[PDB]
Amino acid sequence: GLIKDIKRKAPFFASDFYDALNIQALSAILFIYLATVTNAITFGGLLGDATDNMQGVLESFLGTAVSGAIFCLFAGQPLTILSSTGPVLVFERLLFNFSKDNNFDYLEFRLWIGLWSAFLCLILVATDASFLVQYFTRFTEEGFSSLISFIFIYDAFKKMIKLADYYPINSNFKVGYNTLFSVGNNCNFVPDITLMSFILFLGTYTSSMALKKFKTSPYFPTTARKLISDFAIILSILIFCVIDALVGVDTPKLIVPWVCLAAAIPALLVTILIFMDQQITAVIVNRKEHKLKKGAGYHLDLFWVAILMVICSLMALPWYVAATVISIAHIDSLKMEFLGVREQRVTGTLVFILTGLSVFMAPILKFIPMPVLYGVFLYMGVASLNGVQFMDRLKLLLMPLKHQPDFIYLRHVPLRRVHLFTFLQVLCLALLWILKSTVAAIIFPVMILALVAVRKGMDYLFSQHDLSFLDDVIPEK
Amino acid sequence: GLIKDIKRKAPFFASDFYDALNIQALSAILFIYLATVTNAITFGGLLGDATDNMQGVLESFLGTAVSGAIFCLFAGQPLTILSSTGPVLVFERLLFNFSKDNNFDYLEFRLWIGLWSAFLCLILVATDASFLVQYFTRFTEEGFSSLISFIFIYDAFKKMIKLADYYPINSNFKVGYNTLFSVGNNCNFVPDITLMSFILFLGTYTSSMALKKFKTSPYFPTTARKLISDFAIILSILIFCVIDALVGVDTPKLIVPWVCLAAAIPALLVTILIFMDQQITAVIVNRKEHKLKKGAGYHLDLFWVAILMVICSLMALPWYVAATVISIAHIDSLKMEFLGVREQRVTGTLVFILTGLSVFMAPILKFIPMPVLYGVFLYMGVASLNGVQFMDRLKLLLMPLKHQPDFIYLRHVPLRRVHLFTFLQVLCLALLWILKSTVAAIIFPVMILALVAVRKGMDYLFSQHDLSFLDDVIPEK
Repeated sequence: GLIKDIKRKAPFFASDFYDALNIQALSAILFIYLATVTNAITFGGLLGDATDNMQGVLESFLGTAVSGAIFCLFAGQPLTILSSTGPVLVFERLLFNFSKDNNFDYLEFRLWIGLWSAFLCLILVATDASFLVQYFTRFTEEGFSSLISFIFIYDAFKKMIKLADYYPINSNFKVGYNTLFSVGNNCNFVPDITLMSFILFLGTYTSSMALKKFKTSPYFPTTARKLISDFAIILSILIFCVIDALVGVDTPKLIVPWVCLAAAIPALLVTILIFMDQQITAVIVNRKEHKLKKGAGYHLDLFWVAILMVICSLMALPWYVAATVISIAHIDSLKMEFLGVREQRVTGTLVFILTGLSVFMAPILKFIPMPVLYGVFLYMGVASLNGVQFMDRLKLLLMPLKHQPDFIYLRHVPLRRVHLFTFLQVLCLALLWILKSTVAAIIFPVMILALVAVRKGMDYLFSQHDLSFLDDVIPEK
Repeated sequence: GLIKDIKRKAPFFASDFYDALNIQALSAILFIYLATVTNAITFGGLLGDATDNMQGVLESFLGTAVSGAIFCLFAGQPLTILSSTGPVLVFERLLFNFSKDNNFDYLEFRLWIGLWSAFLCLILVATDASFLVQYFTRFTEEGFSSLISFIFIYDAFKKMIKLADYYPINSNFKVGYNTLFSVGNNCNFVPDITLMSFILFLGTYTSSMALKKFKTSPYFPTTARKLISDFAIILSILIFCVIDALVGVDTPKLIVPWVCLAAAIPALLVTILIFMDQQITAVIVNRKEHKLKKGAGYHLDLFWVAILMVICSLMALPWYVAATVISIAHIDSLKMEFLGVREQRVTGTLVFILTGLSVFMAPILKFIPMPVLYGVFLYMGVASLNGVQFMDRLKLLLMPLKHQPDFIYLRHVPLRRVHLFTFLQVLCLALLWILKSTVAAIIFPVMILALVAVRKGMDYLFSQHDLSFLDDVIPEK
């Protein structure tokens, strides 16, 4: 079982905490704190349909406070961050309407939804959770990484067109006094927030992507160039924090404070997706490209999420599976120069402690504008697909032929097969995009099992292949 | 005289017009048309203090219509563009106040100001106009090129802080009906133009500088990449033209339609600066870096500006000396790949014909926003100091030492002298900056003769020098 997994993760606990005093370890904490407290508040409104008051503190903060805290001590590379996700949210919209017809119970119904689903998860940690060596082999693991990035980028722009529809421009001026507002007439709609917002938003993407490319620019000293190429995101929030302060217009800103066996069959459903989400939020984090790691825990974290599932279910707290875009944005920061990454254990868990400090003099977090935080979402989206192999060939359709690729000797004669392979890979994303639009994400791995099905169709046209995992840069000499 | 100069410029007239059918020759016309009709309208307001009605057409358009037209047929590399400039404008503020105490004559006084100044210019074309080989030798000709660029960039930002002070933000909202405007109360000041304006302005600089750097990016076909890297500026105006159209807020936009001998001594003054402006707006355009040119006319253009001086003086039209930033932005466009530039004669003179077409269905030029045209000023400012030598060393103070310079063997042992030389060159710009602030630009070459004076002070610390002209890239092998 997980005893063979906990045996190799055990002799590293003292080696990690004394590896966490570096300066850039401070960078990733207050960055991802700003990401997580944004990702907490942006789902607290969406989940705020069902669970309305229930406490003198909003439960989505205290939920993600303890759930990552007990996780990211050590959980089999705890570089991953637990938070809430897409499919669990849309399921609870369904389950609230499935319990809107008064099946005697709603929240206590969710208990026996949550309790037996952990029990099914405790059977799955006992039997086997290992699908790596024949299912997720370098196709449809970028093919999901490069699709959940495209949703998270598209979720960024959607959260501002909703902002633009909440702050509508009058678009009729230069005359003067004809747009008085007053239960009034003709002018009950705001000016000049949304035009300010796209300055901050497009700025802090163009700022943050500039200071990361600043690392190669020679026009500053090197040992300070590394210090600015790692504090890049946080002061890009600070620069546009005070530009919001100088320009006296406001904006949205952060503001922080028979029953049982019928509950078996939806617990049969949620233990599928929470299981299936955990692997693909792990196999992209494992990622042999991220060189010189110090362990790979697949069972105990899946055992860890079952432990926190019953304490979240008992206290009416939302179920929390590992992240996919924030974790690959986490471990972007924690790396030297390639020469390995890290194994920092406190940076993964200080971010939940500072999340646990709910107020932390909340006026110090009140004058951060909300649209600058959508920009650092769009930076984490675009930078999440940096090192994937699939983008290096989707930008090869547009690349004319008399140019240089990377790998040698095995696809230089089938040049046309490259253009055929990625077009097949682009083709399956369009299926998964439009099935995400309908109600088919609650059955979540059906866009993964059908996604890995065409990997078996690839076996009918076979040759030598460097289209396989554990092999990213090969010098051959 | 100029007979030896007109003798070599004569055997090229038929060679130029048949050299003007290329596609990128169309690019530079409608770009610089948009620059010149902006530079006409932006001085027509400033000169609009004195000459108020005087015609059913604004005289600043028809002024720059004919004055570049008869010039840029052929005038000794007519790549330069005539327009109005700084020092002539501030002189006419002085002369209007010098004639505000009713010295019997204002406009007809300017006749005998203009007429004898041309007569003094006709003596100076007869005697000698050749100061090259001992005064403007690669120091203080970048030293003026890299200073008039810094004024033109600083003039761009100043024209929007004036725009921001004309459209002031209320900066007090989210409540609602407390800011009614009504001879009213508390709300007689506009919203949401100036926040729109900095989107267009910073955008069309970041857009235009991106599409010029697009030329090296492989992710598009090459023979279309050259077509987009030369239409870069004009459609960057078009892209942000329609973004202004979609976003329904307006902005400022383009909207086009005893006496004699006392007049000797100011005509003694203006024939200094108009003479002195012409050389430094020519020696930066001559520029042996711009390889493989086909002539160098120094006398006949100075004879040409005297011809148009009397027709401008007779019709009450402003005096028009050659440009310094637009001309180096002109000949940026007209170049192949380095491999020479051009000798196009119609592109320099079609731009005044289209300027001469004043209306040209002026509603087709009415919905171009004025703040996108300040952006293409700031692009022409920053790109004017591209190839200067002085910026390549002012960005060497910030460059730490274990790095690569360009030239070999003569300043690699005096590394410290490089840091001393440019600091001396930075020092004289600060003198010229603060003397430009006071009333010392009307005596304009006193910041040039004192500028070339420290070139003689350089002779006391002499060695071998590659700090000299006609020598820019040297392979030495």
